[PDB]
Amino acid sequence: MLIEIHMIQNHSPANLNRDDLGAPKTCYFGGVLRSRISSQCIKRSIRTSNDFKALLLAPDIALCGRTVEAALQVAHAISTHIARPEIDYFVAADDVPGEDAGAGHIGESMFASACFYKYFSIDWEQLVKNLKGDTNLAAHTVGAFLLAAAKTNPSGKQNSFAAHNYPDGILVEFKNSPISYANAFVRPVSVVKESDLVEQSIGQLSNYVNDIRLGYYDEQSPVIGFWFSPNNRYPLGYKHSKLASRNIGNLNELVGAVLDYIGGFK
Amino acid sequence: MLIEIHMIQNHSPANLNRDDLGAPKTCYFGGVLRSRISSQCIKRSIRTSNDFKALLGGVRTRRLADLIQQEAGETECWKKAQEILNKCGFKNKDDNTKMLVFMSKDKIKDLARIVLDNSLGLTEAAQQVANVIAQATLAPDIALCGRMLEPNDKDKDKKVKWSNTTVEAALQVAHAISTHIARPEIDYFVAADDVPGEDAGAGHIGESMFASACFYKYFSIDWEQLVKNLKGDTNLAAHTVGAFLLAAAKTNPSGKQNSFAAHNYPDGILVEFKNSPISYANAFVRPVSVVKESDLVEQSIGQLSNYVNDIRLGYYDEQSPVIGFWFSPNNRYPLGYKHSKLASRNIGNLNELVGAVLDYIGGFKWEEVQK
Amino acid sequence: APPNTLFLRLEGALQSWGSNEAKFALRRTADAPTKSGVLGLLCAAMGIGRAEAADSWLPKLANLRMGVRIDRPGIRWWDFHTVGAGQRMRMKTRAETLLSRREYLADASFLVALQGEPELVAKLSAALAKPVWAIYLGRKSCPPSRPVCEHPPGFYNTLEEALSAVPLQKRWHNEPLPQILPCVMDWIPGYDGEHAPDDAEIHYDLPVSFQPPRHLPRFVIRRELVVGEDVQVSRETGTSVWRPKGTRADYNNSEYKKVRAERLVMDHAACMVCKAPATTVQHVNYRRAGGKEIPEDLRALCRLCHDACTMLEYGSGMTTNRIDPCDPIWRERILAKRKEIVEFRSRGQ
Amino acid sequence: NRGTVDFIASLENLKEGDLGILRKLRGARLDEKLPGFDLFSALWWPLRQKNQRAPKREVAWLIAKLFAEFRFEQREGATLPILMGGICRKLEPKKELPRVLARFDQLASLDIMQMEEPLSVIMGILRKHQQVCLDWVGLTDVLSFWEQEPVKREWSDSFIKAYKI
Amino acid sequence: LMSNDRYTFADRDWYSPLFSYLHAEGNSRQGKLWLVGFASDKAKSIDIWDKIIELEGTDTNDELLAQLANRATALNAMRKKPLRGDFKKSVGTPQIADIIPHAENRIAINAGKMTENRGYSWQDADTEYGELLTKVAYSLEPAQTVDARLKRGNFISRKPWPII
Ligand SMILES: [Zn+2]
Repeated sequence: MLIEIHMIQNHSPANLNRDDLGAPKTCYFGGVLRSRISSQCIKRSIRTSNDFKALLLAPDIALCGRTVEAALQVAHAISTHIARPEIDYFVAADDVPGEDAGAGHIGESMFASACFYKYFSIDWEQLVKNLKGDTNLAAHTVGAFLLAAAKTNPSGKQNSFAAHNYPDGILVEFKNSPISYANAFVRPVSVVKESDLVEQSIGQLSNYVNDIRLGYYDEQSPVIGFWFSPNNRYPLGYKHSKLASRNIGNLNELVGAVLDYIGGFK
Repeated sequence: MLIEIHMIQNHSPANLNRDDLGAPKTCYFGGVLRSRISSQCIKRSIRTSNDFKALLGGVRTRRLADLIQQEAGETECWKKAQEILNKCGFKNKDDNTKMLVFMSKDKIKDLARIVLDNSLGLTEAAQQVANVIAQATLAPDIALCGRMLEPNDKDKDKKVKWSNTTVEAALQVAHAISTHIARPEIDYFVAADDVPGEDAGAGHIGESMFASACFYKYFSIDWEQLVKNLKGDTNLAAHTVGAFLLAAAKTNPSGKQNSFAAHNYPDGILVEFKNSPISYANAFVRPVSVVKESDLVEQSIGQLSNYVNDIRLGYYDEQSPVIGFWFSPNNRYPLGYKHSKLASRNIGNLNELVGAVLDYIGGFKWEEVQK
Repeated sequence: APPNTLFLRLEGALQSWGSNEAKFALRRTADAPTKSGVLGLLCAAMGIGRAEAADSWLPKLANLRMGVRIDRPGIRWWDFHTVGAGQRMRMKTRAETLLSRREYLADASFLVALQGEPELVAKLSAALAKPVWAIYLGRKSCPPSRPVCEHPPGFYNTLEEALSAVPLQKRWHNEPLPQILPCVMDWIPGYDGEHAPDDAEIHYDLPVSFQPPRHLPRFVIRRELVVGEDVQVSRETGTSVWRPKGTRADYNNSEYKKVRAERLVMDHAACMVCKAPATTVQHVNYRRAGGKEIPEDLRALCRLCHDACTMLEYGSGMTTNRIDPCDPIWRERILAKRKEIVEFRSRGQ
Repeated sequence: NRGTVDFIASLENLKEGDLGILRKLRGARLDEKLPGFDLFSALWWPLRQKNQRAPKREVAWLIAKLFAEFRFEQREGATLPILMGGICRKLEPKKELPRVLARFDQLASLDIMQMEEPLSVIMGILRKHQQVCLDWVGLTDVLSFWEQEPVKREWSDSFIKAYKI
Repeated sequence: LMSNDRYTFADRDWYSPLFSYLHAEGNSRQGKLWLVGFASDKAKSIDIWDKIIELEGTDTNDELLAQLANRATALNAMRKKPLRGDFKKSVGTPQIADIIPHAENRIAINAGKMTENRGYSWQDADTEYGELLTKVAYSLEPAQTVDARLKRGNFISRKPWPII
């Protein structure tokens, strides 16, 4: 069996990932241009976090990489809407007066705000064979990664923009065949006065999950999923024949529920 | 330990920050256009304020030879100082080098001492000069903002290899986004001639741009990195924190303020002590509209309180409780008329807020640390 | 007629089937799924390791005949990629940064037909129903967005009819479709035409091992298909862009016509504000209207108080919530509206 | 869109007394000056009962107030961007055109609740050049679906097409 | 692999040596050009690639051949053009550099016709950027006003200019 985490996270205007020219990294989807965060950036920011390291054959070598093959799988963070890069015109100042009101430096930097969709995958069999039959430590490191990935962000240009946002929707599912839900945002999300950017993204995710539940995923095997938003801020498919098996309003409760499903450990 | 300050501030019609074309700076947040104030503008306006004057111990200049001459008095050493500055990989373009140099103002006397005497040779003195600029980091503004300096390599003296000349920032400042939609406005101005003539025309005709908005400001201070930046000076670090709070609360950017004079105070300050930084900028993903039953600032504060409640209830951890203070002048604006529980202490005086912040930080008193 | 071929749907947001000409820090890609790549995907789905693949599995599966039809060509997108930034790198060690530039395919979809032994296809499909390991599209940062085990196996004769069998699935209704779909298929000798035509080109994706990776060339030809004649355009599933529910409105409805009667009974046929005999009922808390009507949030009202409350709601804001009597607030404004209605409304209308 | 047609026709059928009543209520709410509330309720309520569709209340109120202030003969084929482009083409191309174009482009940024004065300046510029017609039905239909991106796209494209020729 | 101030990454450097080789006894009219390309900088190997080109003959002039042989600096002028008043110390529009390799590769399918100039041309190849530049303009100018549409219209016109 396989565990899959889908994540919706809006960010304040910043530049969390750059390239050789300073522009935010982008990609192409749905016929339009979307903002992107490269997968290795997310994996590095998760791995080298001090709070993560102070929390938990080594558990990081078992989960991540160094034939030791990692059970972790981080996909590129596509955006659920058309990218909107912007230029900020900065001017440096001199504290010493001169013959004119010169600057000292003149230039332009780039920034962009986006609502990213993140996909994660953990192979339970590879994880338990990596630690030679141990299960409690496997559940412990799964929970540690869940808290870390829920409470971390890249450090790119964070001394000037400080985009320390938090996720607004998490969906943890158990199934065999790996399918991601990037096809939900093939149509880019366009805002309306009666909703938010996060609300419409979560609703479109719910619509895609409903459509695929009515389709391929027959009664061969049930699919167990858990949906989390802080203090039940956003519902994924209100009623809708219980598209999500649970609705959670605290990170600890979701971590405990996933742990109790995977092994019943606490 | 991190000290994070979230502020709500409604401004009068003004143009406190603008781009190359004169228009006020805007950004796209949540799919909606909001007004913006750049973080470097706020940082400079706090740094060069009157309430921070006792802590300004660093200069970011391009003309260092001019300072060398002005601190050496009357003995002519300006060409010599320019030459030694060129030898350590700085270049020279008509009395101003090609790069800005960040260095504490206390060390100009040492540079004058090395440049005055002819007892030492040239090139070795250049190396010595480097050893003064790589160690001139004991300033509050350098400690807060942070410095990085990479000199040239095509005109170095090959014996002037540099030490580590970087300082990690101890203060993170965000871009002040607006809580509602952007409403840019054009002011059509004319400029008349004091002397009558034949026609009725005026001297000049133009248009300026201005906008009024409610801004959400976010600041974060790392206490451990701050006291490491000043080498264990906890007293001076607390003095910097208190003076920074006073200056940030009581100062506005000086952009077009002789024509607009938007000297507006904040209507709400929330100061939290945490271990990991959290931004409440997602409180206004949905823009704030106006209802007749309330006003813009009260609605913004209510939205902020609702999102703070959501964040606290959805990310509660018994291992790290969070202690926060809410400040409004004479308790004019509480944290929403629905909870009365997200504010551990309600403060109506700014000085009492600063004193409580300092007492939580280290148990010091304000008047002890002001000197 | 047992099935003899297996179909693979390879479609994801990002894809990268690397080419032979990389050999360096310029990680390139091919325009179509290579044979060695899909073979490695199959071996990963069957739980066979790299060392175990080179003995029997790859020689067994190298006898199949493979053809790839292009559904969406995609766009080649590059990515600046640094390694060892702020950390040392292997070989002793060095404090240095490694620069590289990777290439991916974005918004692309391919159909792979792999004709072979019926037992091989059956076992392969059974393994692909529940893969042993996570299967990605070339690189580990490229998970598929559609199920690989989607199209059923079958029995056909040529690769062209096999690629004709599966319909082309359409995205959103406005989206146009490619008119000529290129197919890239393995050259078949037939033991009579022993020499390939001059248009046949060599690709270098016939694998032997994976840990000391070894490849051999193969002759590959490229033909085309016409959509509609060869592949029928499939219809999109029932879906839409998510819009917030705008509710409904219906009073003629008998259930509401009886809910209002229950309300007028329960508040004893009297107004809440002026305590006059009731006329209608105001529908506070407009959420759950039409099908989930609970006779609790409704509040009975007379004509003047209802008109005053509608005047207050039409002015100011208006959302899913309403203005609720029995609130100590809004009483003064309701009384002022009552005064204005009494002293200003003309019945001649 | 028959409900919008009935709304506009009923607006043209109005006498001068209630037209003055609406004229006195420019820039105001709906909760004060009861004759305005009664007149608007008489105008708008029968549309919902017969016709399943009906224009939005805020859009209808704005259209009624704008019609009261800026009485124009309703004529098919006289949309606001086309007339604005025709006016803009016969302008000085250096100073007046950027100003008037900025005043026009301000409109496609707000919501319905704040379009009154930015529309009233446009109707004032129209009345300055002595217009005698305006497509109230098309303007109402466009204002109804003002949150759809192709609506604004066609608005701007029609303006540019009328400007260029 | 860096796309510095004087270089913009576009891959497939086949366009460079088809001037010197096609000017001194390297012509046999019909044939297929094998064109091994190995690139290194000092004692550091960078890349190796190959490309066959089908040619039949049709001797042409030298102005178009020289312009095609200098395509590397024509693309770098396209990317490095901003909309503001800073001098050459600037990066221009970086989002164009992301779509440049795909358009270059799509043009590169007809290298023989480009070199022989019998069915392909520089102005013929400018249409390949036209569809790609439409999608970039929707992101750089995302407003729905008339002015933003005008800047989007002027942005699609950015075609590379041959100059040597
Ligand atoms: Zn009553």
